Amino acid sequence: GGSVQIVYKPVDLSKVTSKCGSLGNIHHKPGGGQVEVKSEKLDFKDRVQSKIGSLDNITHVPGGGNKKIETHKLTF
Amino acid sequence: GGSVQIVYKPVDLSKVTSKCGSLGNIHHKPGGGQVEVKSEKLDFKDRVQSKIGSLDNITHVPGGGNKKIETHKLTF
Amino acid sequence: GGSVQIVYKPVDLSKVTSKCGSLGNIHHKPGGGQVEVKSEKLDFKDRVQSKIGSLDNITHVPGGGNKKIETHKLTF
Amino acid sequence: SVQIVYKPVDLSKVTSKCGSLGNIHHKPGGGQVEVKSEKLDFKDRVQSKIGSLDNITHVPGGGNKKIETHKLTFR
Amino acid sequence: SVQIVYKPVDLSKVTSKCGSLGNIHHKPGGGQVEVKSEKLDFKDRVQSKIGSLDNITHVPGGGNKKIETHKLTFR
Amino acid sequence: SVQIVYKPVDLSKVTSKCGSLGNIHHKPGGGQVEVKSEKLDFKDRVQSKIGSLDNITHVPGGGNKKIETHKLTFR
Repeated sequence: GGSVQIVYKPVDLSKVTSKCGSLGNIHHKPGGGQVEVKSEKLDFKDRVQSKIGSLDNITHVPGGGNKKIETHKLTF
Repeated sequence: GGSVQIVYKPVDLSKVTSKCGSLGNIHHKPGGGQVEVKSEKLDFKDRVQSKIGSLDNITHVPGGGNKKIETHKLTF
Repeated sequence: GGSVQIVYKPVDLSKVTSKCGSLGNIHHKPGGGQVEVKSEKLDFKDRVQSKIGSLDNITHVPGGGNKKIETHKLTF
Repeated sequence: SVQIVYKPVDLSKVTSKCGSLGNIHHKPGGGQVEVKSEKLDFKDRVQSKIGSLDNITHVPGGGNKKIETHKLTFR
Repeated sequence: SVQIVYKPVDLSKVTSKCGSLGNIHHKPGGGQVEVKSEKLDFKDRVQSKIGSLDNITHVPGGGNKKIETHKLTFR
Repeated sequence: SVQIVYKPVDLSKVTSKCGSLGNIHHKPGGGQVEVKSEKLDFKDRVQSKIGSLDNITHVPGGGNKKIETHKLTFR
């Protein structure tokens, strides 16, 4: 007769990904030969940042966040 | 007769991922040869940051967080 | 008779990805030969940033985040 | 009637003289050696050799090979 | 009637004289050597050799090879 | 009637004299050597050799090869 059949059957197989920062790099034998600083006085004051012959790897990742809002609704 | 059949069967196989920071890197034999600082006096005052021949790996990750809001609703 | 059949069956297999920053690089034996700074006096004041013979890798990633909003609705 | 005389003769020599043979070194003189090294940096393999007087012989070859095949077929 | 005389004779010589043979060194003189090195940097393989007097012989070859094939077929 | 006399004679010589043979060195003199090196940088392979007096002999070749084929076919 008036048979009603409903199949609410969605499928979800997605991917949300974020790759932020320093990923998969290769640093092979870095470094300088000779660094020489000769003086008579070093006078650093009031927010001095000094680097002599150093190797730095810095990474700031304030972002890279994911979000996923998904709703479903079957009204009758 | 007027029979009703409802199959509310959503399937969810998703992935929410975040890879933030420093992942998978390769550092092979870093470092400088010779670093020499010769003076008569070193005078550092009031927020002096000094690096001489050092190797730093720094990482800040204030983000990289995931969020997933999913609602379902069947009304008859 | 008046048989009603409905099949609400979408499929999702998408991908949302973000690769931000420094990925997959190759640095092979970087570094200068000789760096020499000979002076009478070094006087740094009031927000001085000095680099002598250093190797820096810096990475800021304030963004790179994903967002995914998806709704479904079967009204009858 | 058939008659066969298969009599080869062989007196060959296969000689190899490889290297330092028969030399004469009458009072050789090594000098004075000094090696002062400081503040060095090596990032890979190193092979060092220091000395005053030296005799080296290296013979990776000098090998003999001899083949010989005889064959007498009848009918 | 058939008569065959297969009688080869061989007195060959295959000689190899490779290297430093029969030399004379009468009072050779090595000098004084000094090596001062500072603040060096090597990022790969190093092969150093310091000396005063030196005799090197290297013979990667000098090998003999001899082949010989006899064959006597009948009918 | 048939008569065959296969009688080759061989007295050959295949000689090789490669290298430094029969030399005379009467009182050779190496000088004084100094090497001062500072603040160097090498980023790849290095091969150094310092000396005062030197004799090198390198013989990568000098090998003999001898082939010989005999054959006596009948009918």
